[PDB]
This record gives sequence, C-alpha cells and structure tokens, in this order.
Amino acid sequence: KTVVVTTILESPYVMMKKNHEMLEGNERYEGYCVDLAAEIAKHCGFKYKLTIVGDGKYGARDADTKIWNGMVGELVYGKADIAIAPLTITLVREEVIDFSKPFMSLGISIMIKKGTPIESAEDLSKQTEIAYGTLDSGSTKEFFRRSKIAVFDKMWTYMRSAEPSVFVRTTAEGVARVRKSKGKYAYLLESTMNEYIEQRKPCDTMKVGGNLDCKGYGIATPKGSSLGNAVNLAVLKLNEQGLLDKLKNKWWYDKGEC
Ligand SMILES: N[C@@H](CCC(=O)O)C(=O)O
Repeated sequence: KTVVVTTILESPYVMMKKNHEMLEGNERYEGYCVDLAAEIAKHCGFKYKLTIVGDGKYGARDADTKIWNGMVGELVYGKADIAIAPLTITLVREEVIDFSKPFMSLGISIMIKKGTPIESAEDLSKQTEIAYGTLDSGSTKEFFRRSKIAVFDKMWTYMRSAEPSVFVRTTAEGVARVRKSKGKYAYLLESTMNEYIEQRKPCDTMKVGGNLDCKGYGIATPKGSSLGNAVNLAVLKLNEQGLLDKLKNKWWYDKGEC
C-alpha cells in the first residue's frame, strides 16, 4: 500500500540536505518537489517512498528500440507508482502515461555567460562561433527536434550534428559548460531552472530573450493508475489554496544571492 515516488535530483526541486551522510529514506532529501510530495500524500492519503531515478534522466523513448528511459520509463514499466518532479507534460508522453493539471508553468529559455553577444534564439541561429545545446534526454531536446518554426528548425539542424556534441547529461553539466566555455557556449533549458541559477553565486550567468514556448510540469502516474484522479484533485486544491505559489517563494525568491 506504500506508494513509491520516483523523482530526480534537480535544484531546487530535489536537493540533498547538507547532512545527507546520515538521516534515512525520505528524510535525506529536500526541495520544492519533496514538499509537494508530502502535501499530495497528506491530501490524497497514503504513504510514500522517495526514490531517485536510477538513470538520472527525465524520460525519452529510444526511436530505434521504442524503449522509454528515465522517470517516464520507470512508470510505463511498473518500476514506480508515481513521478513527482519537474516532469514536462507533452503530447508524446501523454500517450504512455498520465499527468495531472500542471502544478507550475515554464518555458524553454537561453542561459549565457554575462557579456555573450546573444540576445535571442534568432541571434544564436544566425551565427556559429557560439555553440549551444540542451539536456540530452528531456523535453527541451524533443521540442527542437519536432519544431516546425523556422528558427528552431535551423537551431535543431545545427545541434544534432554539432561537433563535438552540444548535448549534456545533466542540467549542472550544461550550466558548468556555460561557465567554463568563456562565452562560447549557450545552454537551452527551462526558465524555472534558468532563473534559479541566475539568482545564485557566482552570478555569472544570465537569461536572455523570452521563453520559447509555454508548458507545465505535472505529477505523472501509469496509464489508468489508481491515484490519477486523486492527485489531480489534490493539485487543483493546492493550486486553489495558493500553496504552490508559497512553495515557489520558499524555494526560489527567498533564496536569491545576487
Ligand atoms: N522538464 C524536462 C527536463 C529538462 C529539459 O528538458 O530541459 C523533462 O521533463 O523532460
């Protein structure tokens, strides 16, 4: 009867508490999604075990083998009951799993080292001296692969064959790469994560341009699962109560450094 919660380490959604060497199970982690977890549980009614996805990925279906990896996979292949993390709600995913009403909104955005000669996605697509990429197995990559919009199509045609690879394994790798590339690498990632990093020392990154799209994160559960209707109801209620906004103040604004 214990629901197993699959999630991923992504600041400030899920972070290792500073004294993680000890404290067991769910007491080891902290962050927005951890708090959201508890709330959903207390409101929906049930206990849960927080588990960090093995492959540390969000979720992509290998075109060749039609096999889903990451959190989406662990949901489609009975390895987890519910996914509570910043998992983007998308068309292709809504065909093999179920999402609640979004609990937070976001859009793809651009992160550059301060002083980089880039002010927009169009700027990036009209030059080549500055490389750029996204997270390897997430929705941002797939957004570009699929885009029909001229600019993003052009950006994708560049990214897929870019050498060396512009794709990263984690958000931290993308960010690091932006910081250690002397203004020669731009990173495309979701605004939520982009804005968090922007308010954290060394305060050398920046967000330029507007969001490239509008999307939402949602609690995910297996097709026709048992919690489906409940969680959506819990989410709508927390949204109603205004508790999701408060969690946002807690983890984003009340912790700026620049
Ligand atoms: N939120 C994305 C991961 C981050 C990204 O793709 O930029 C997903 O659920 O795949």
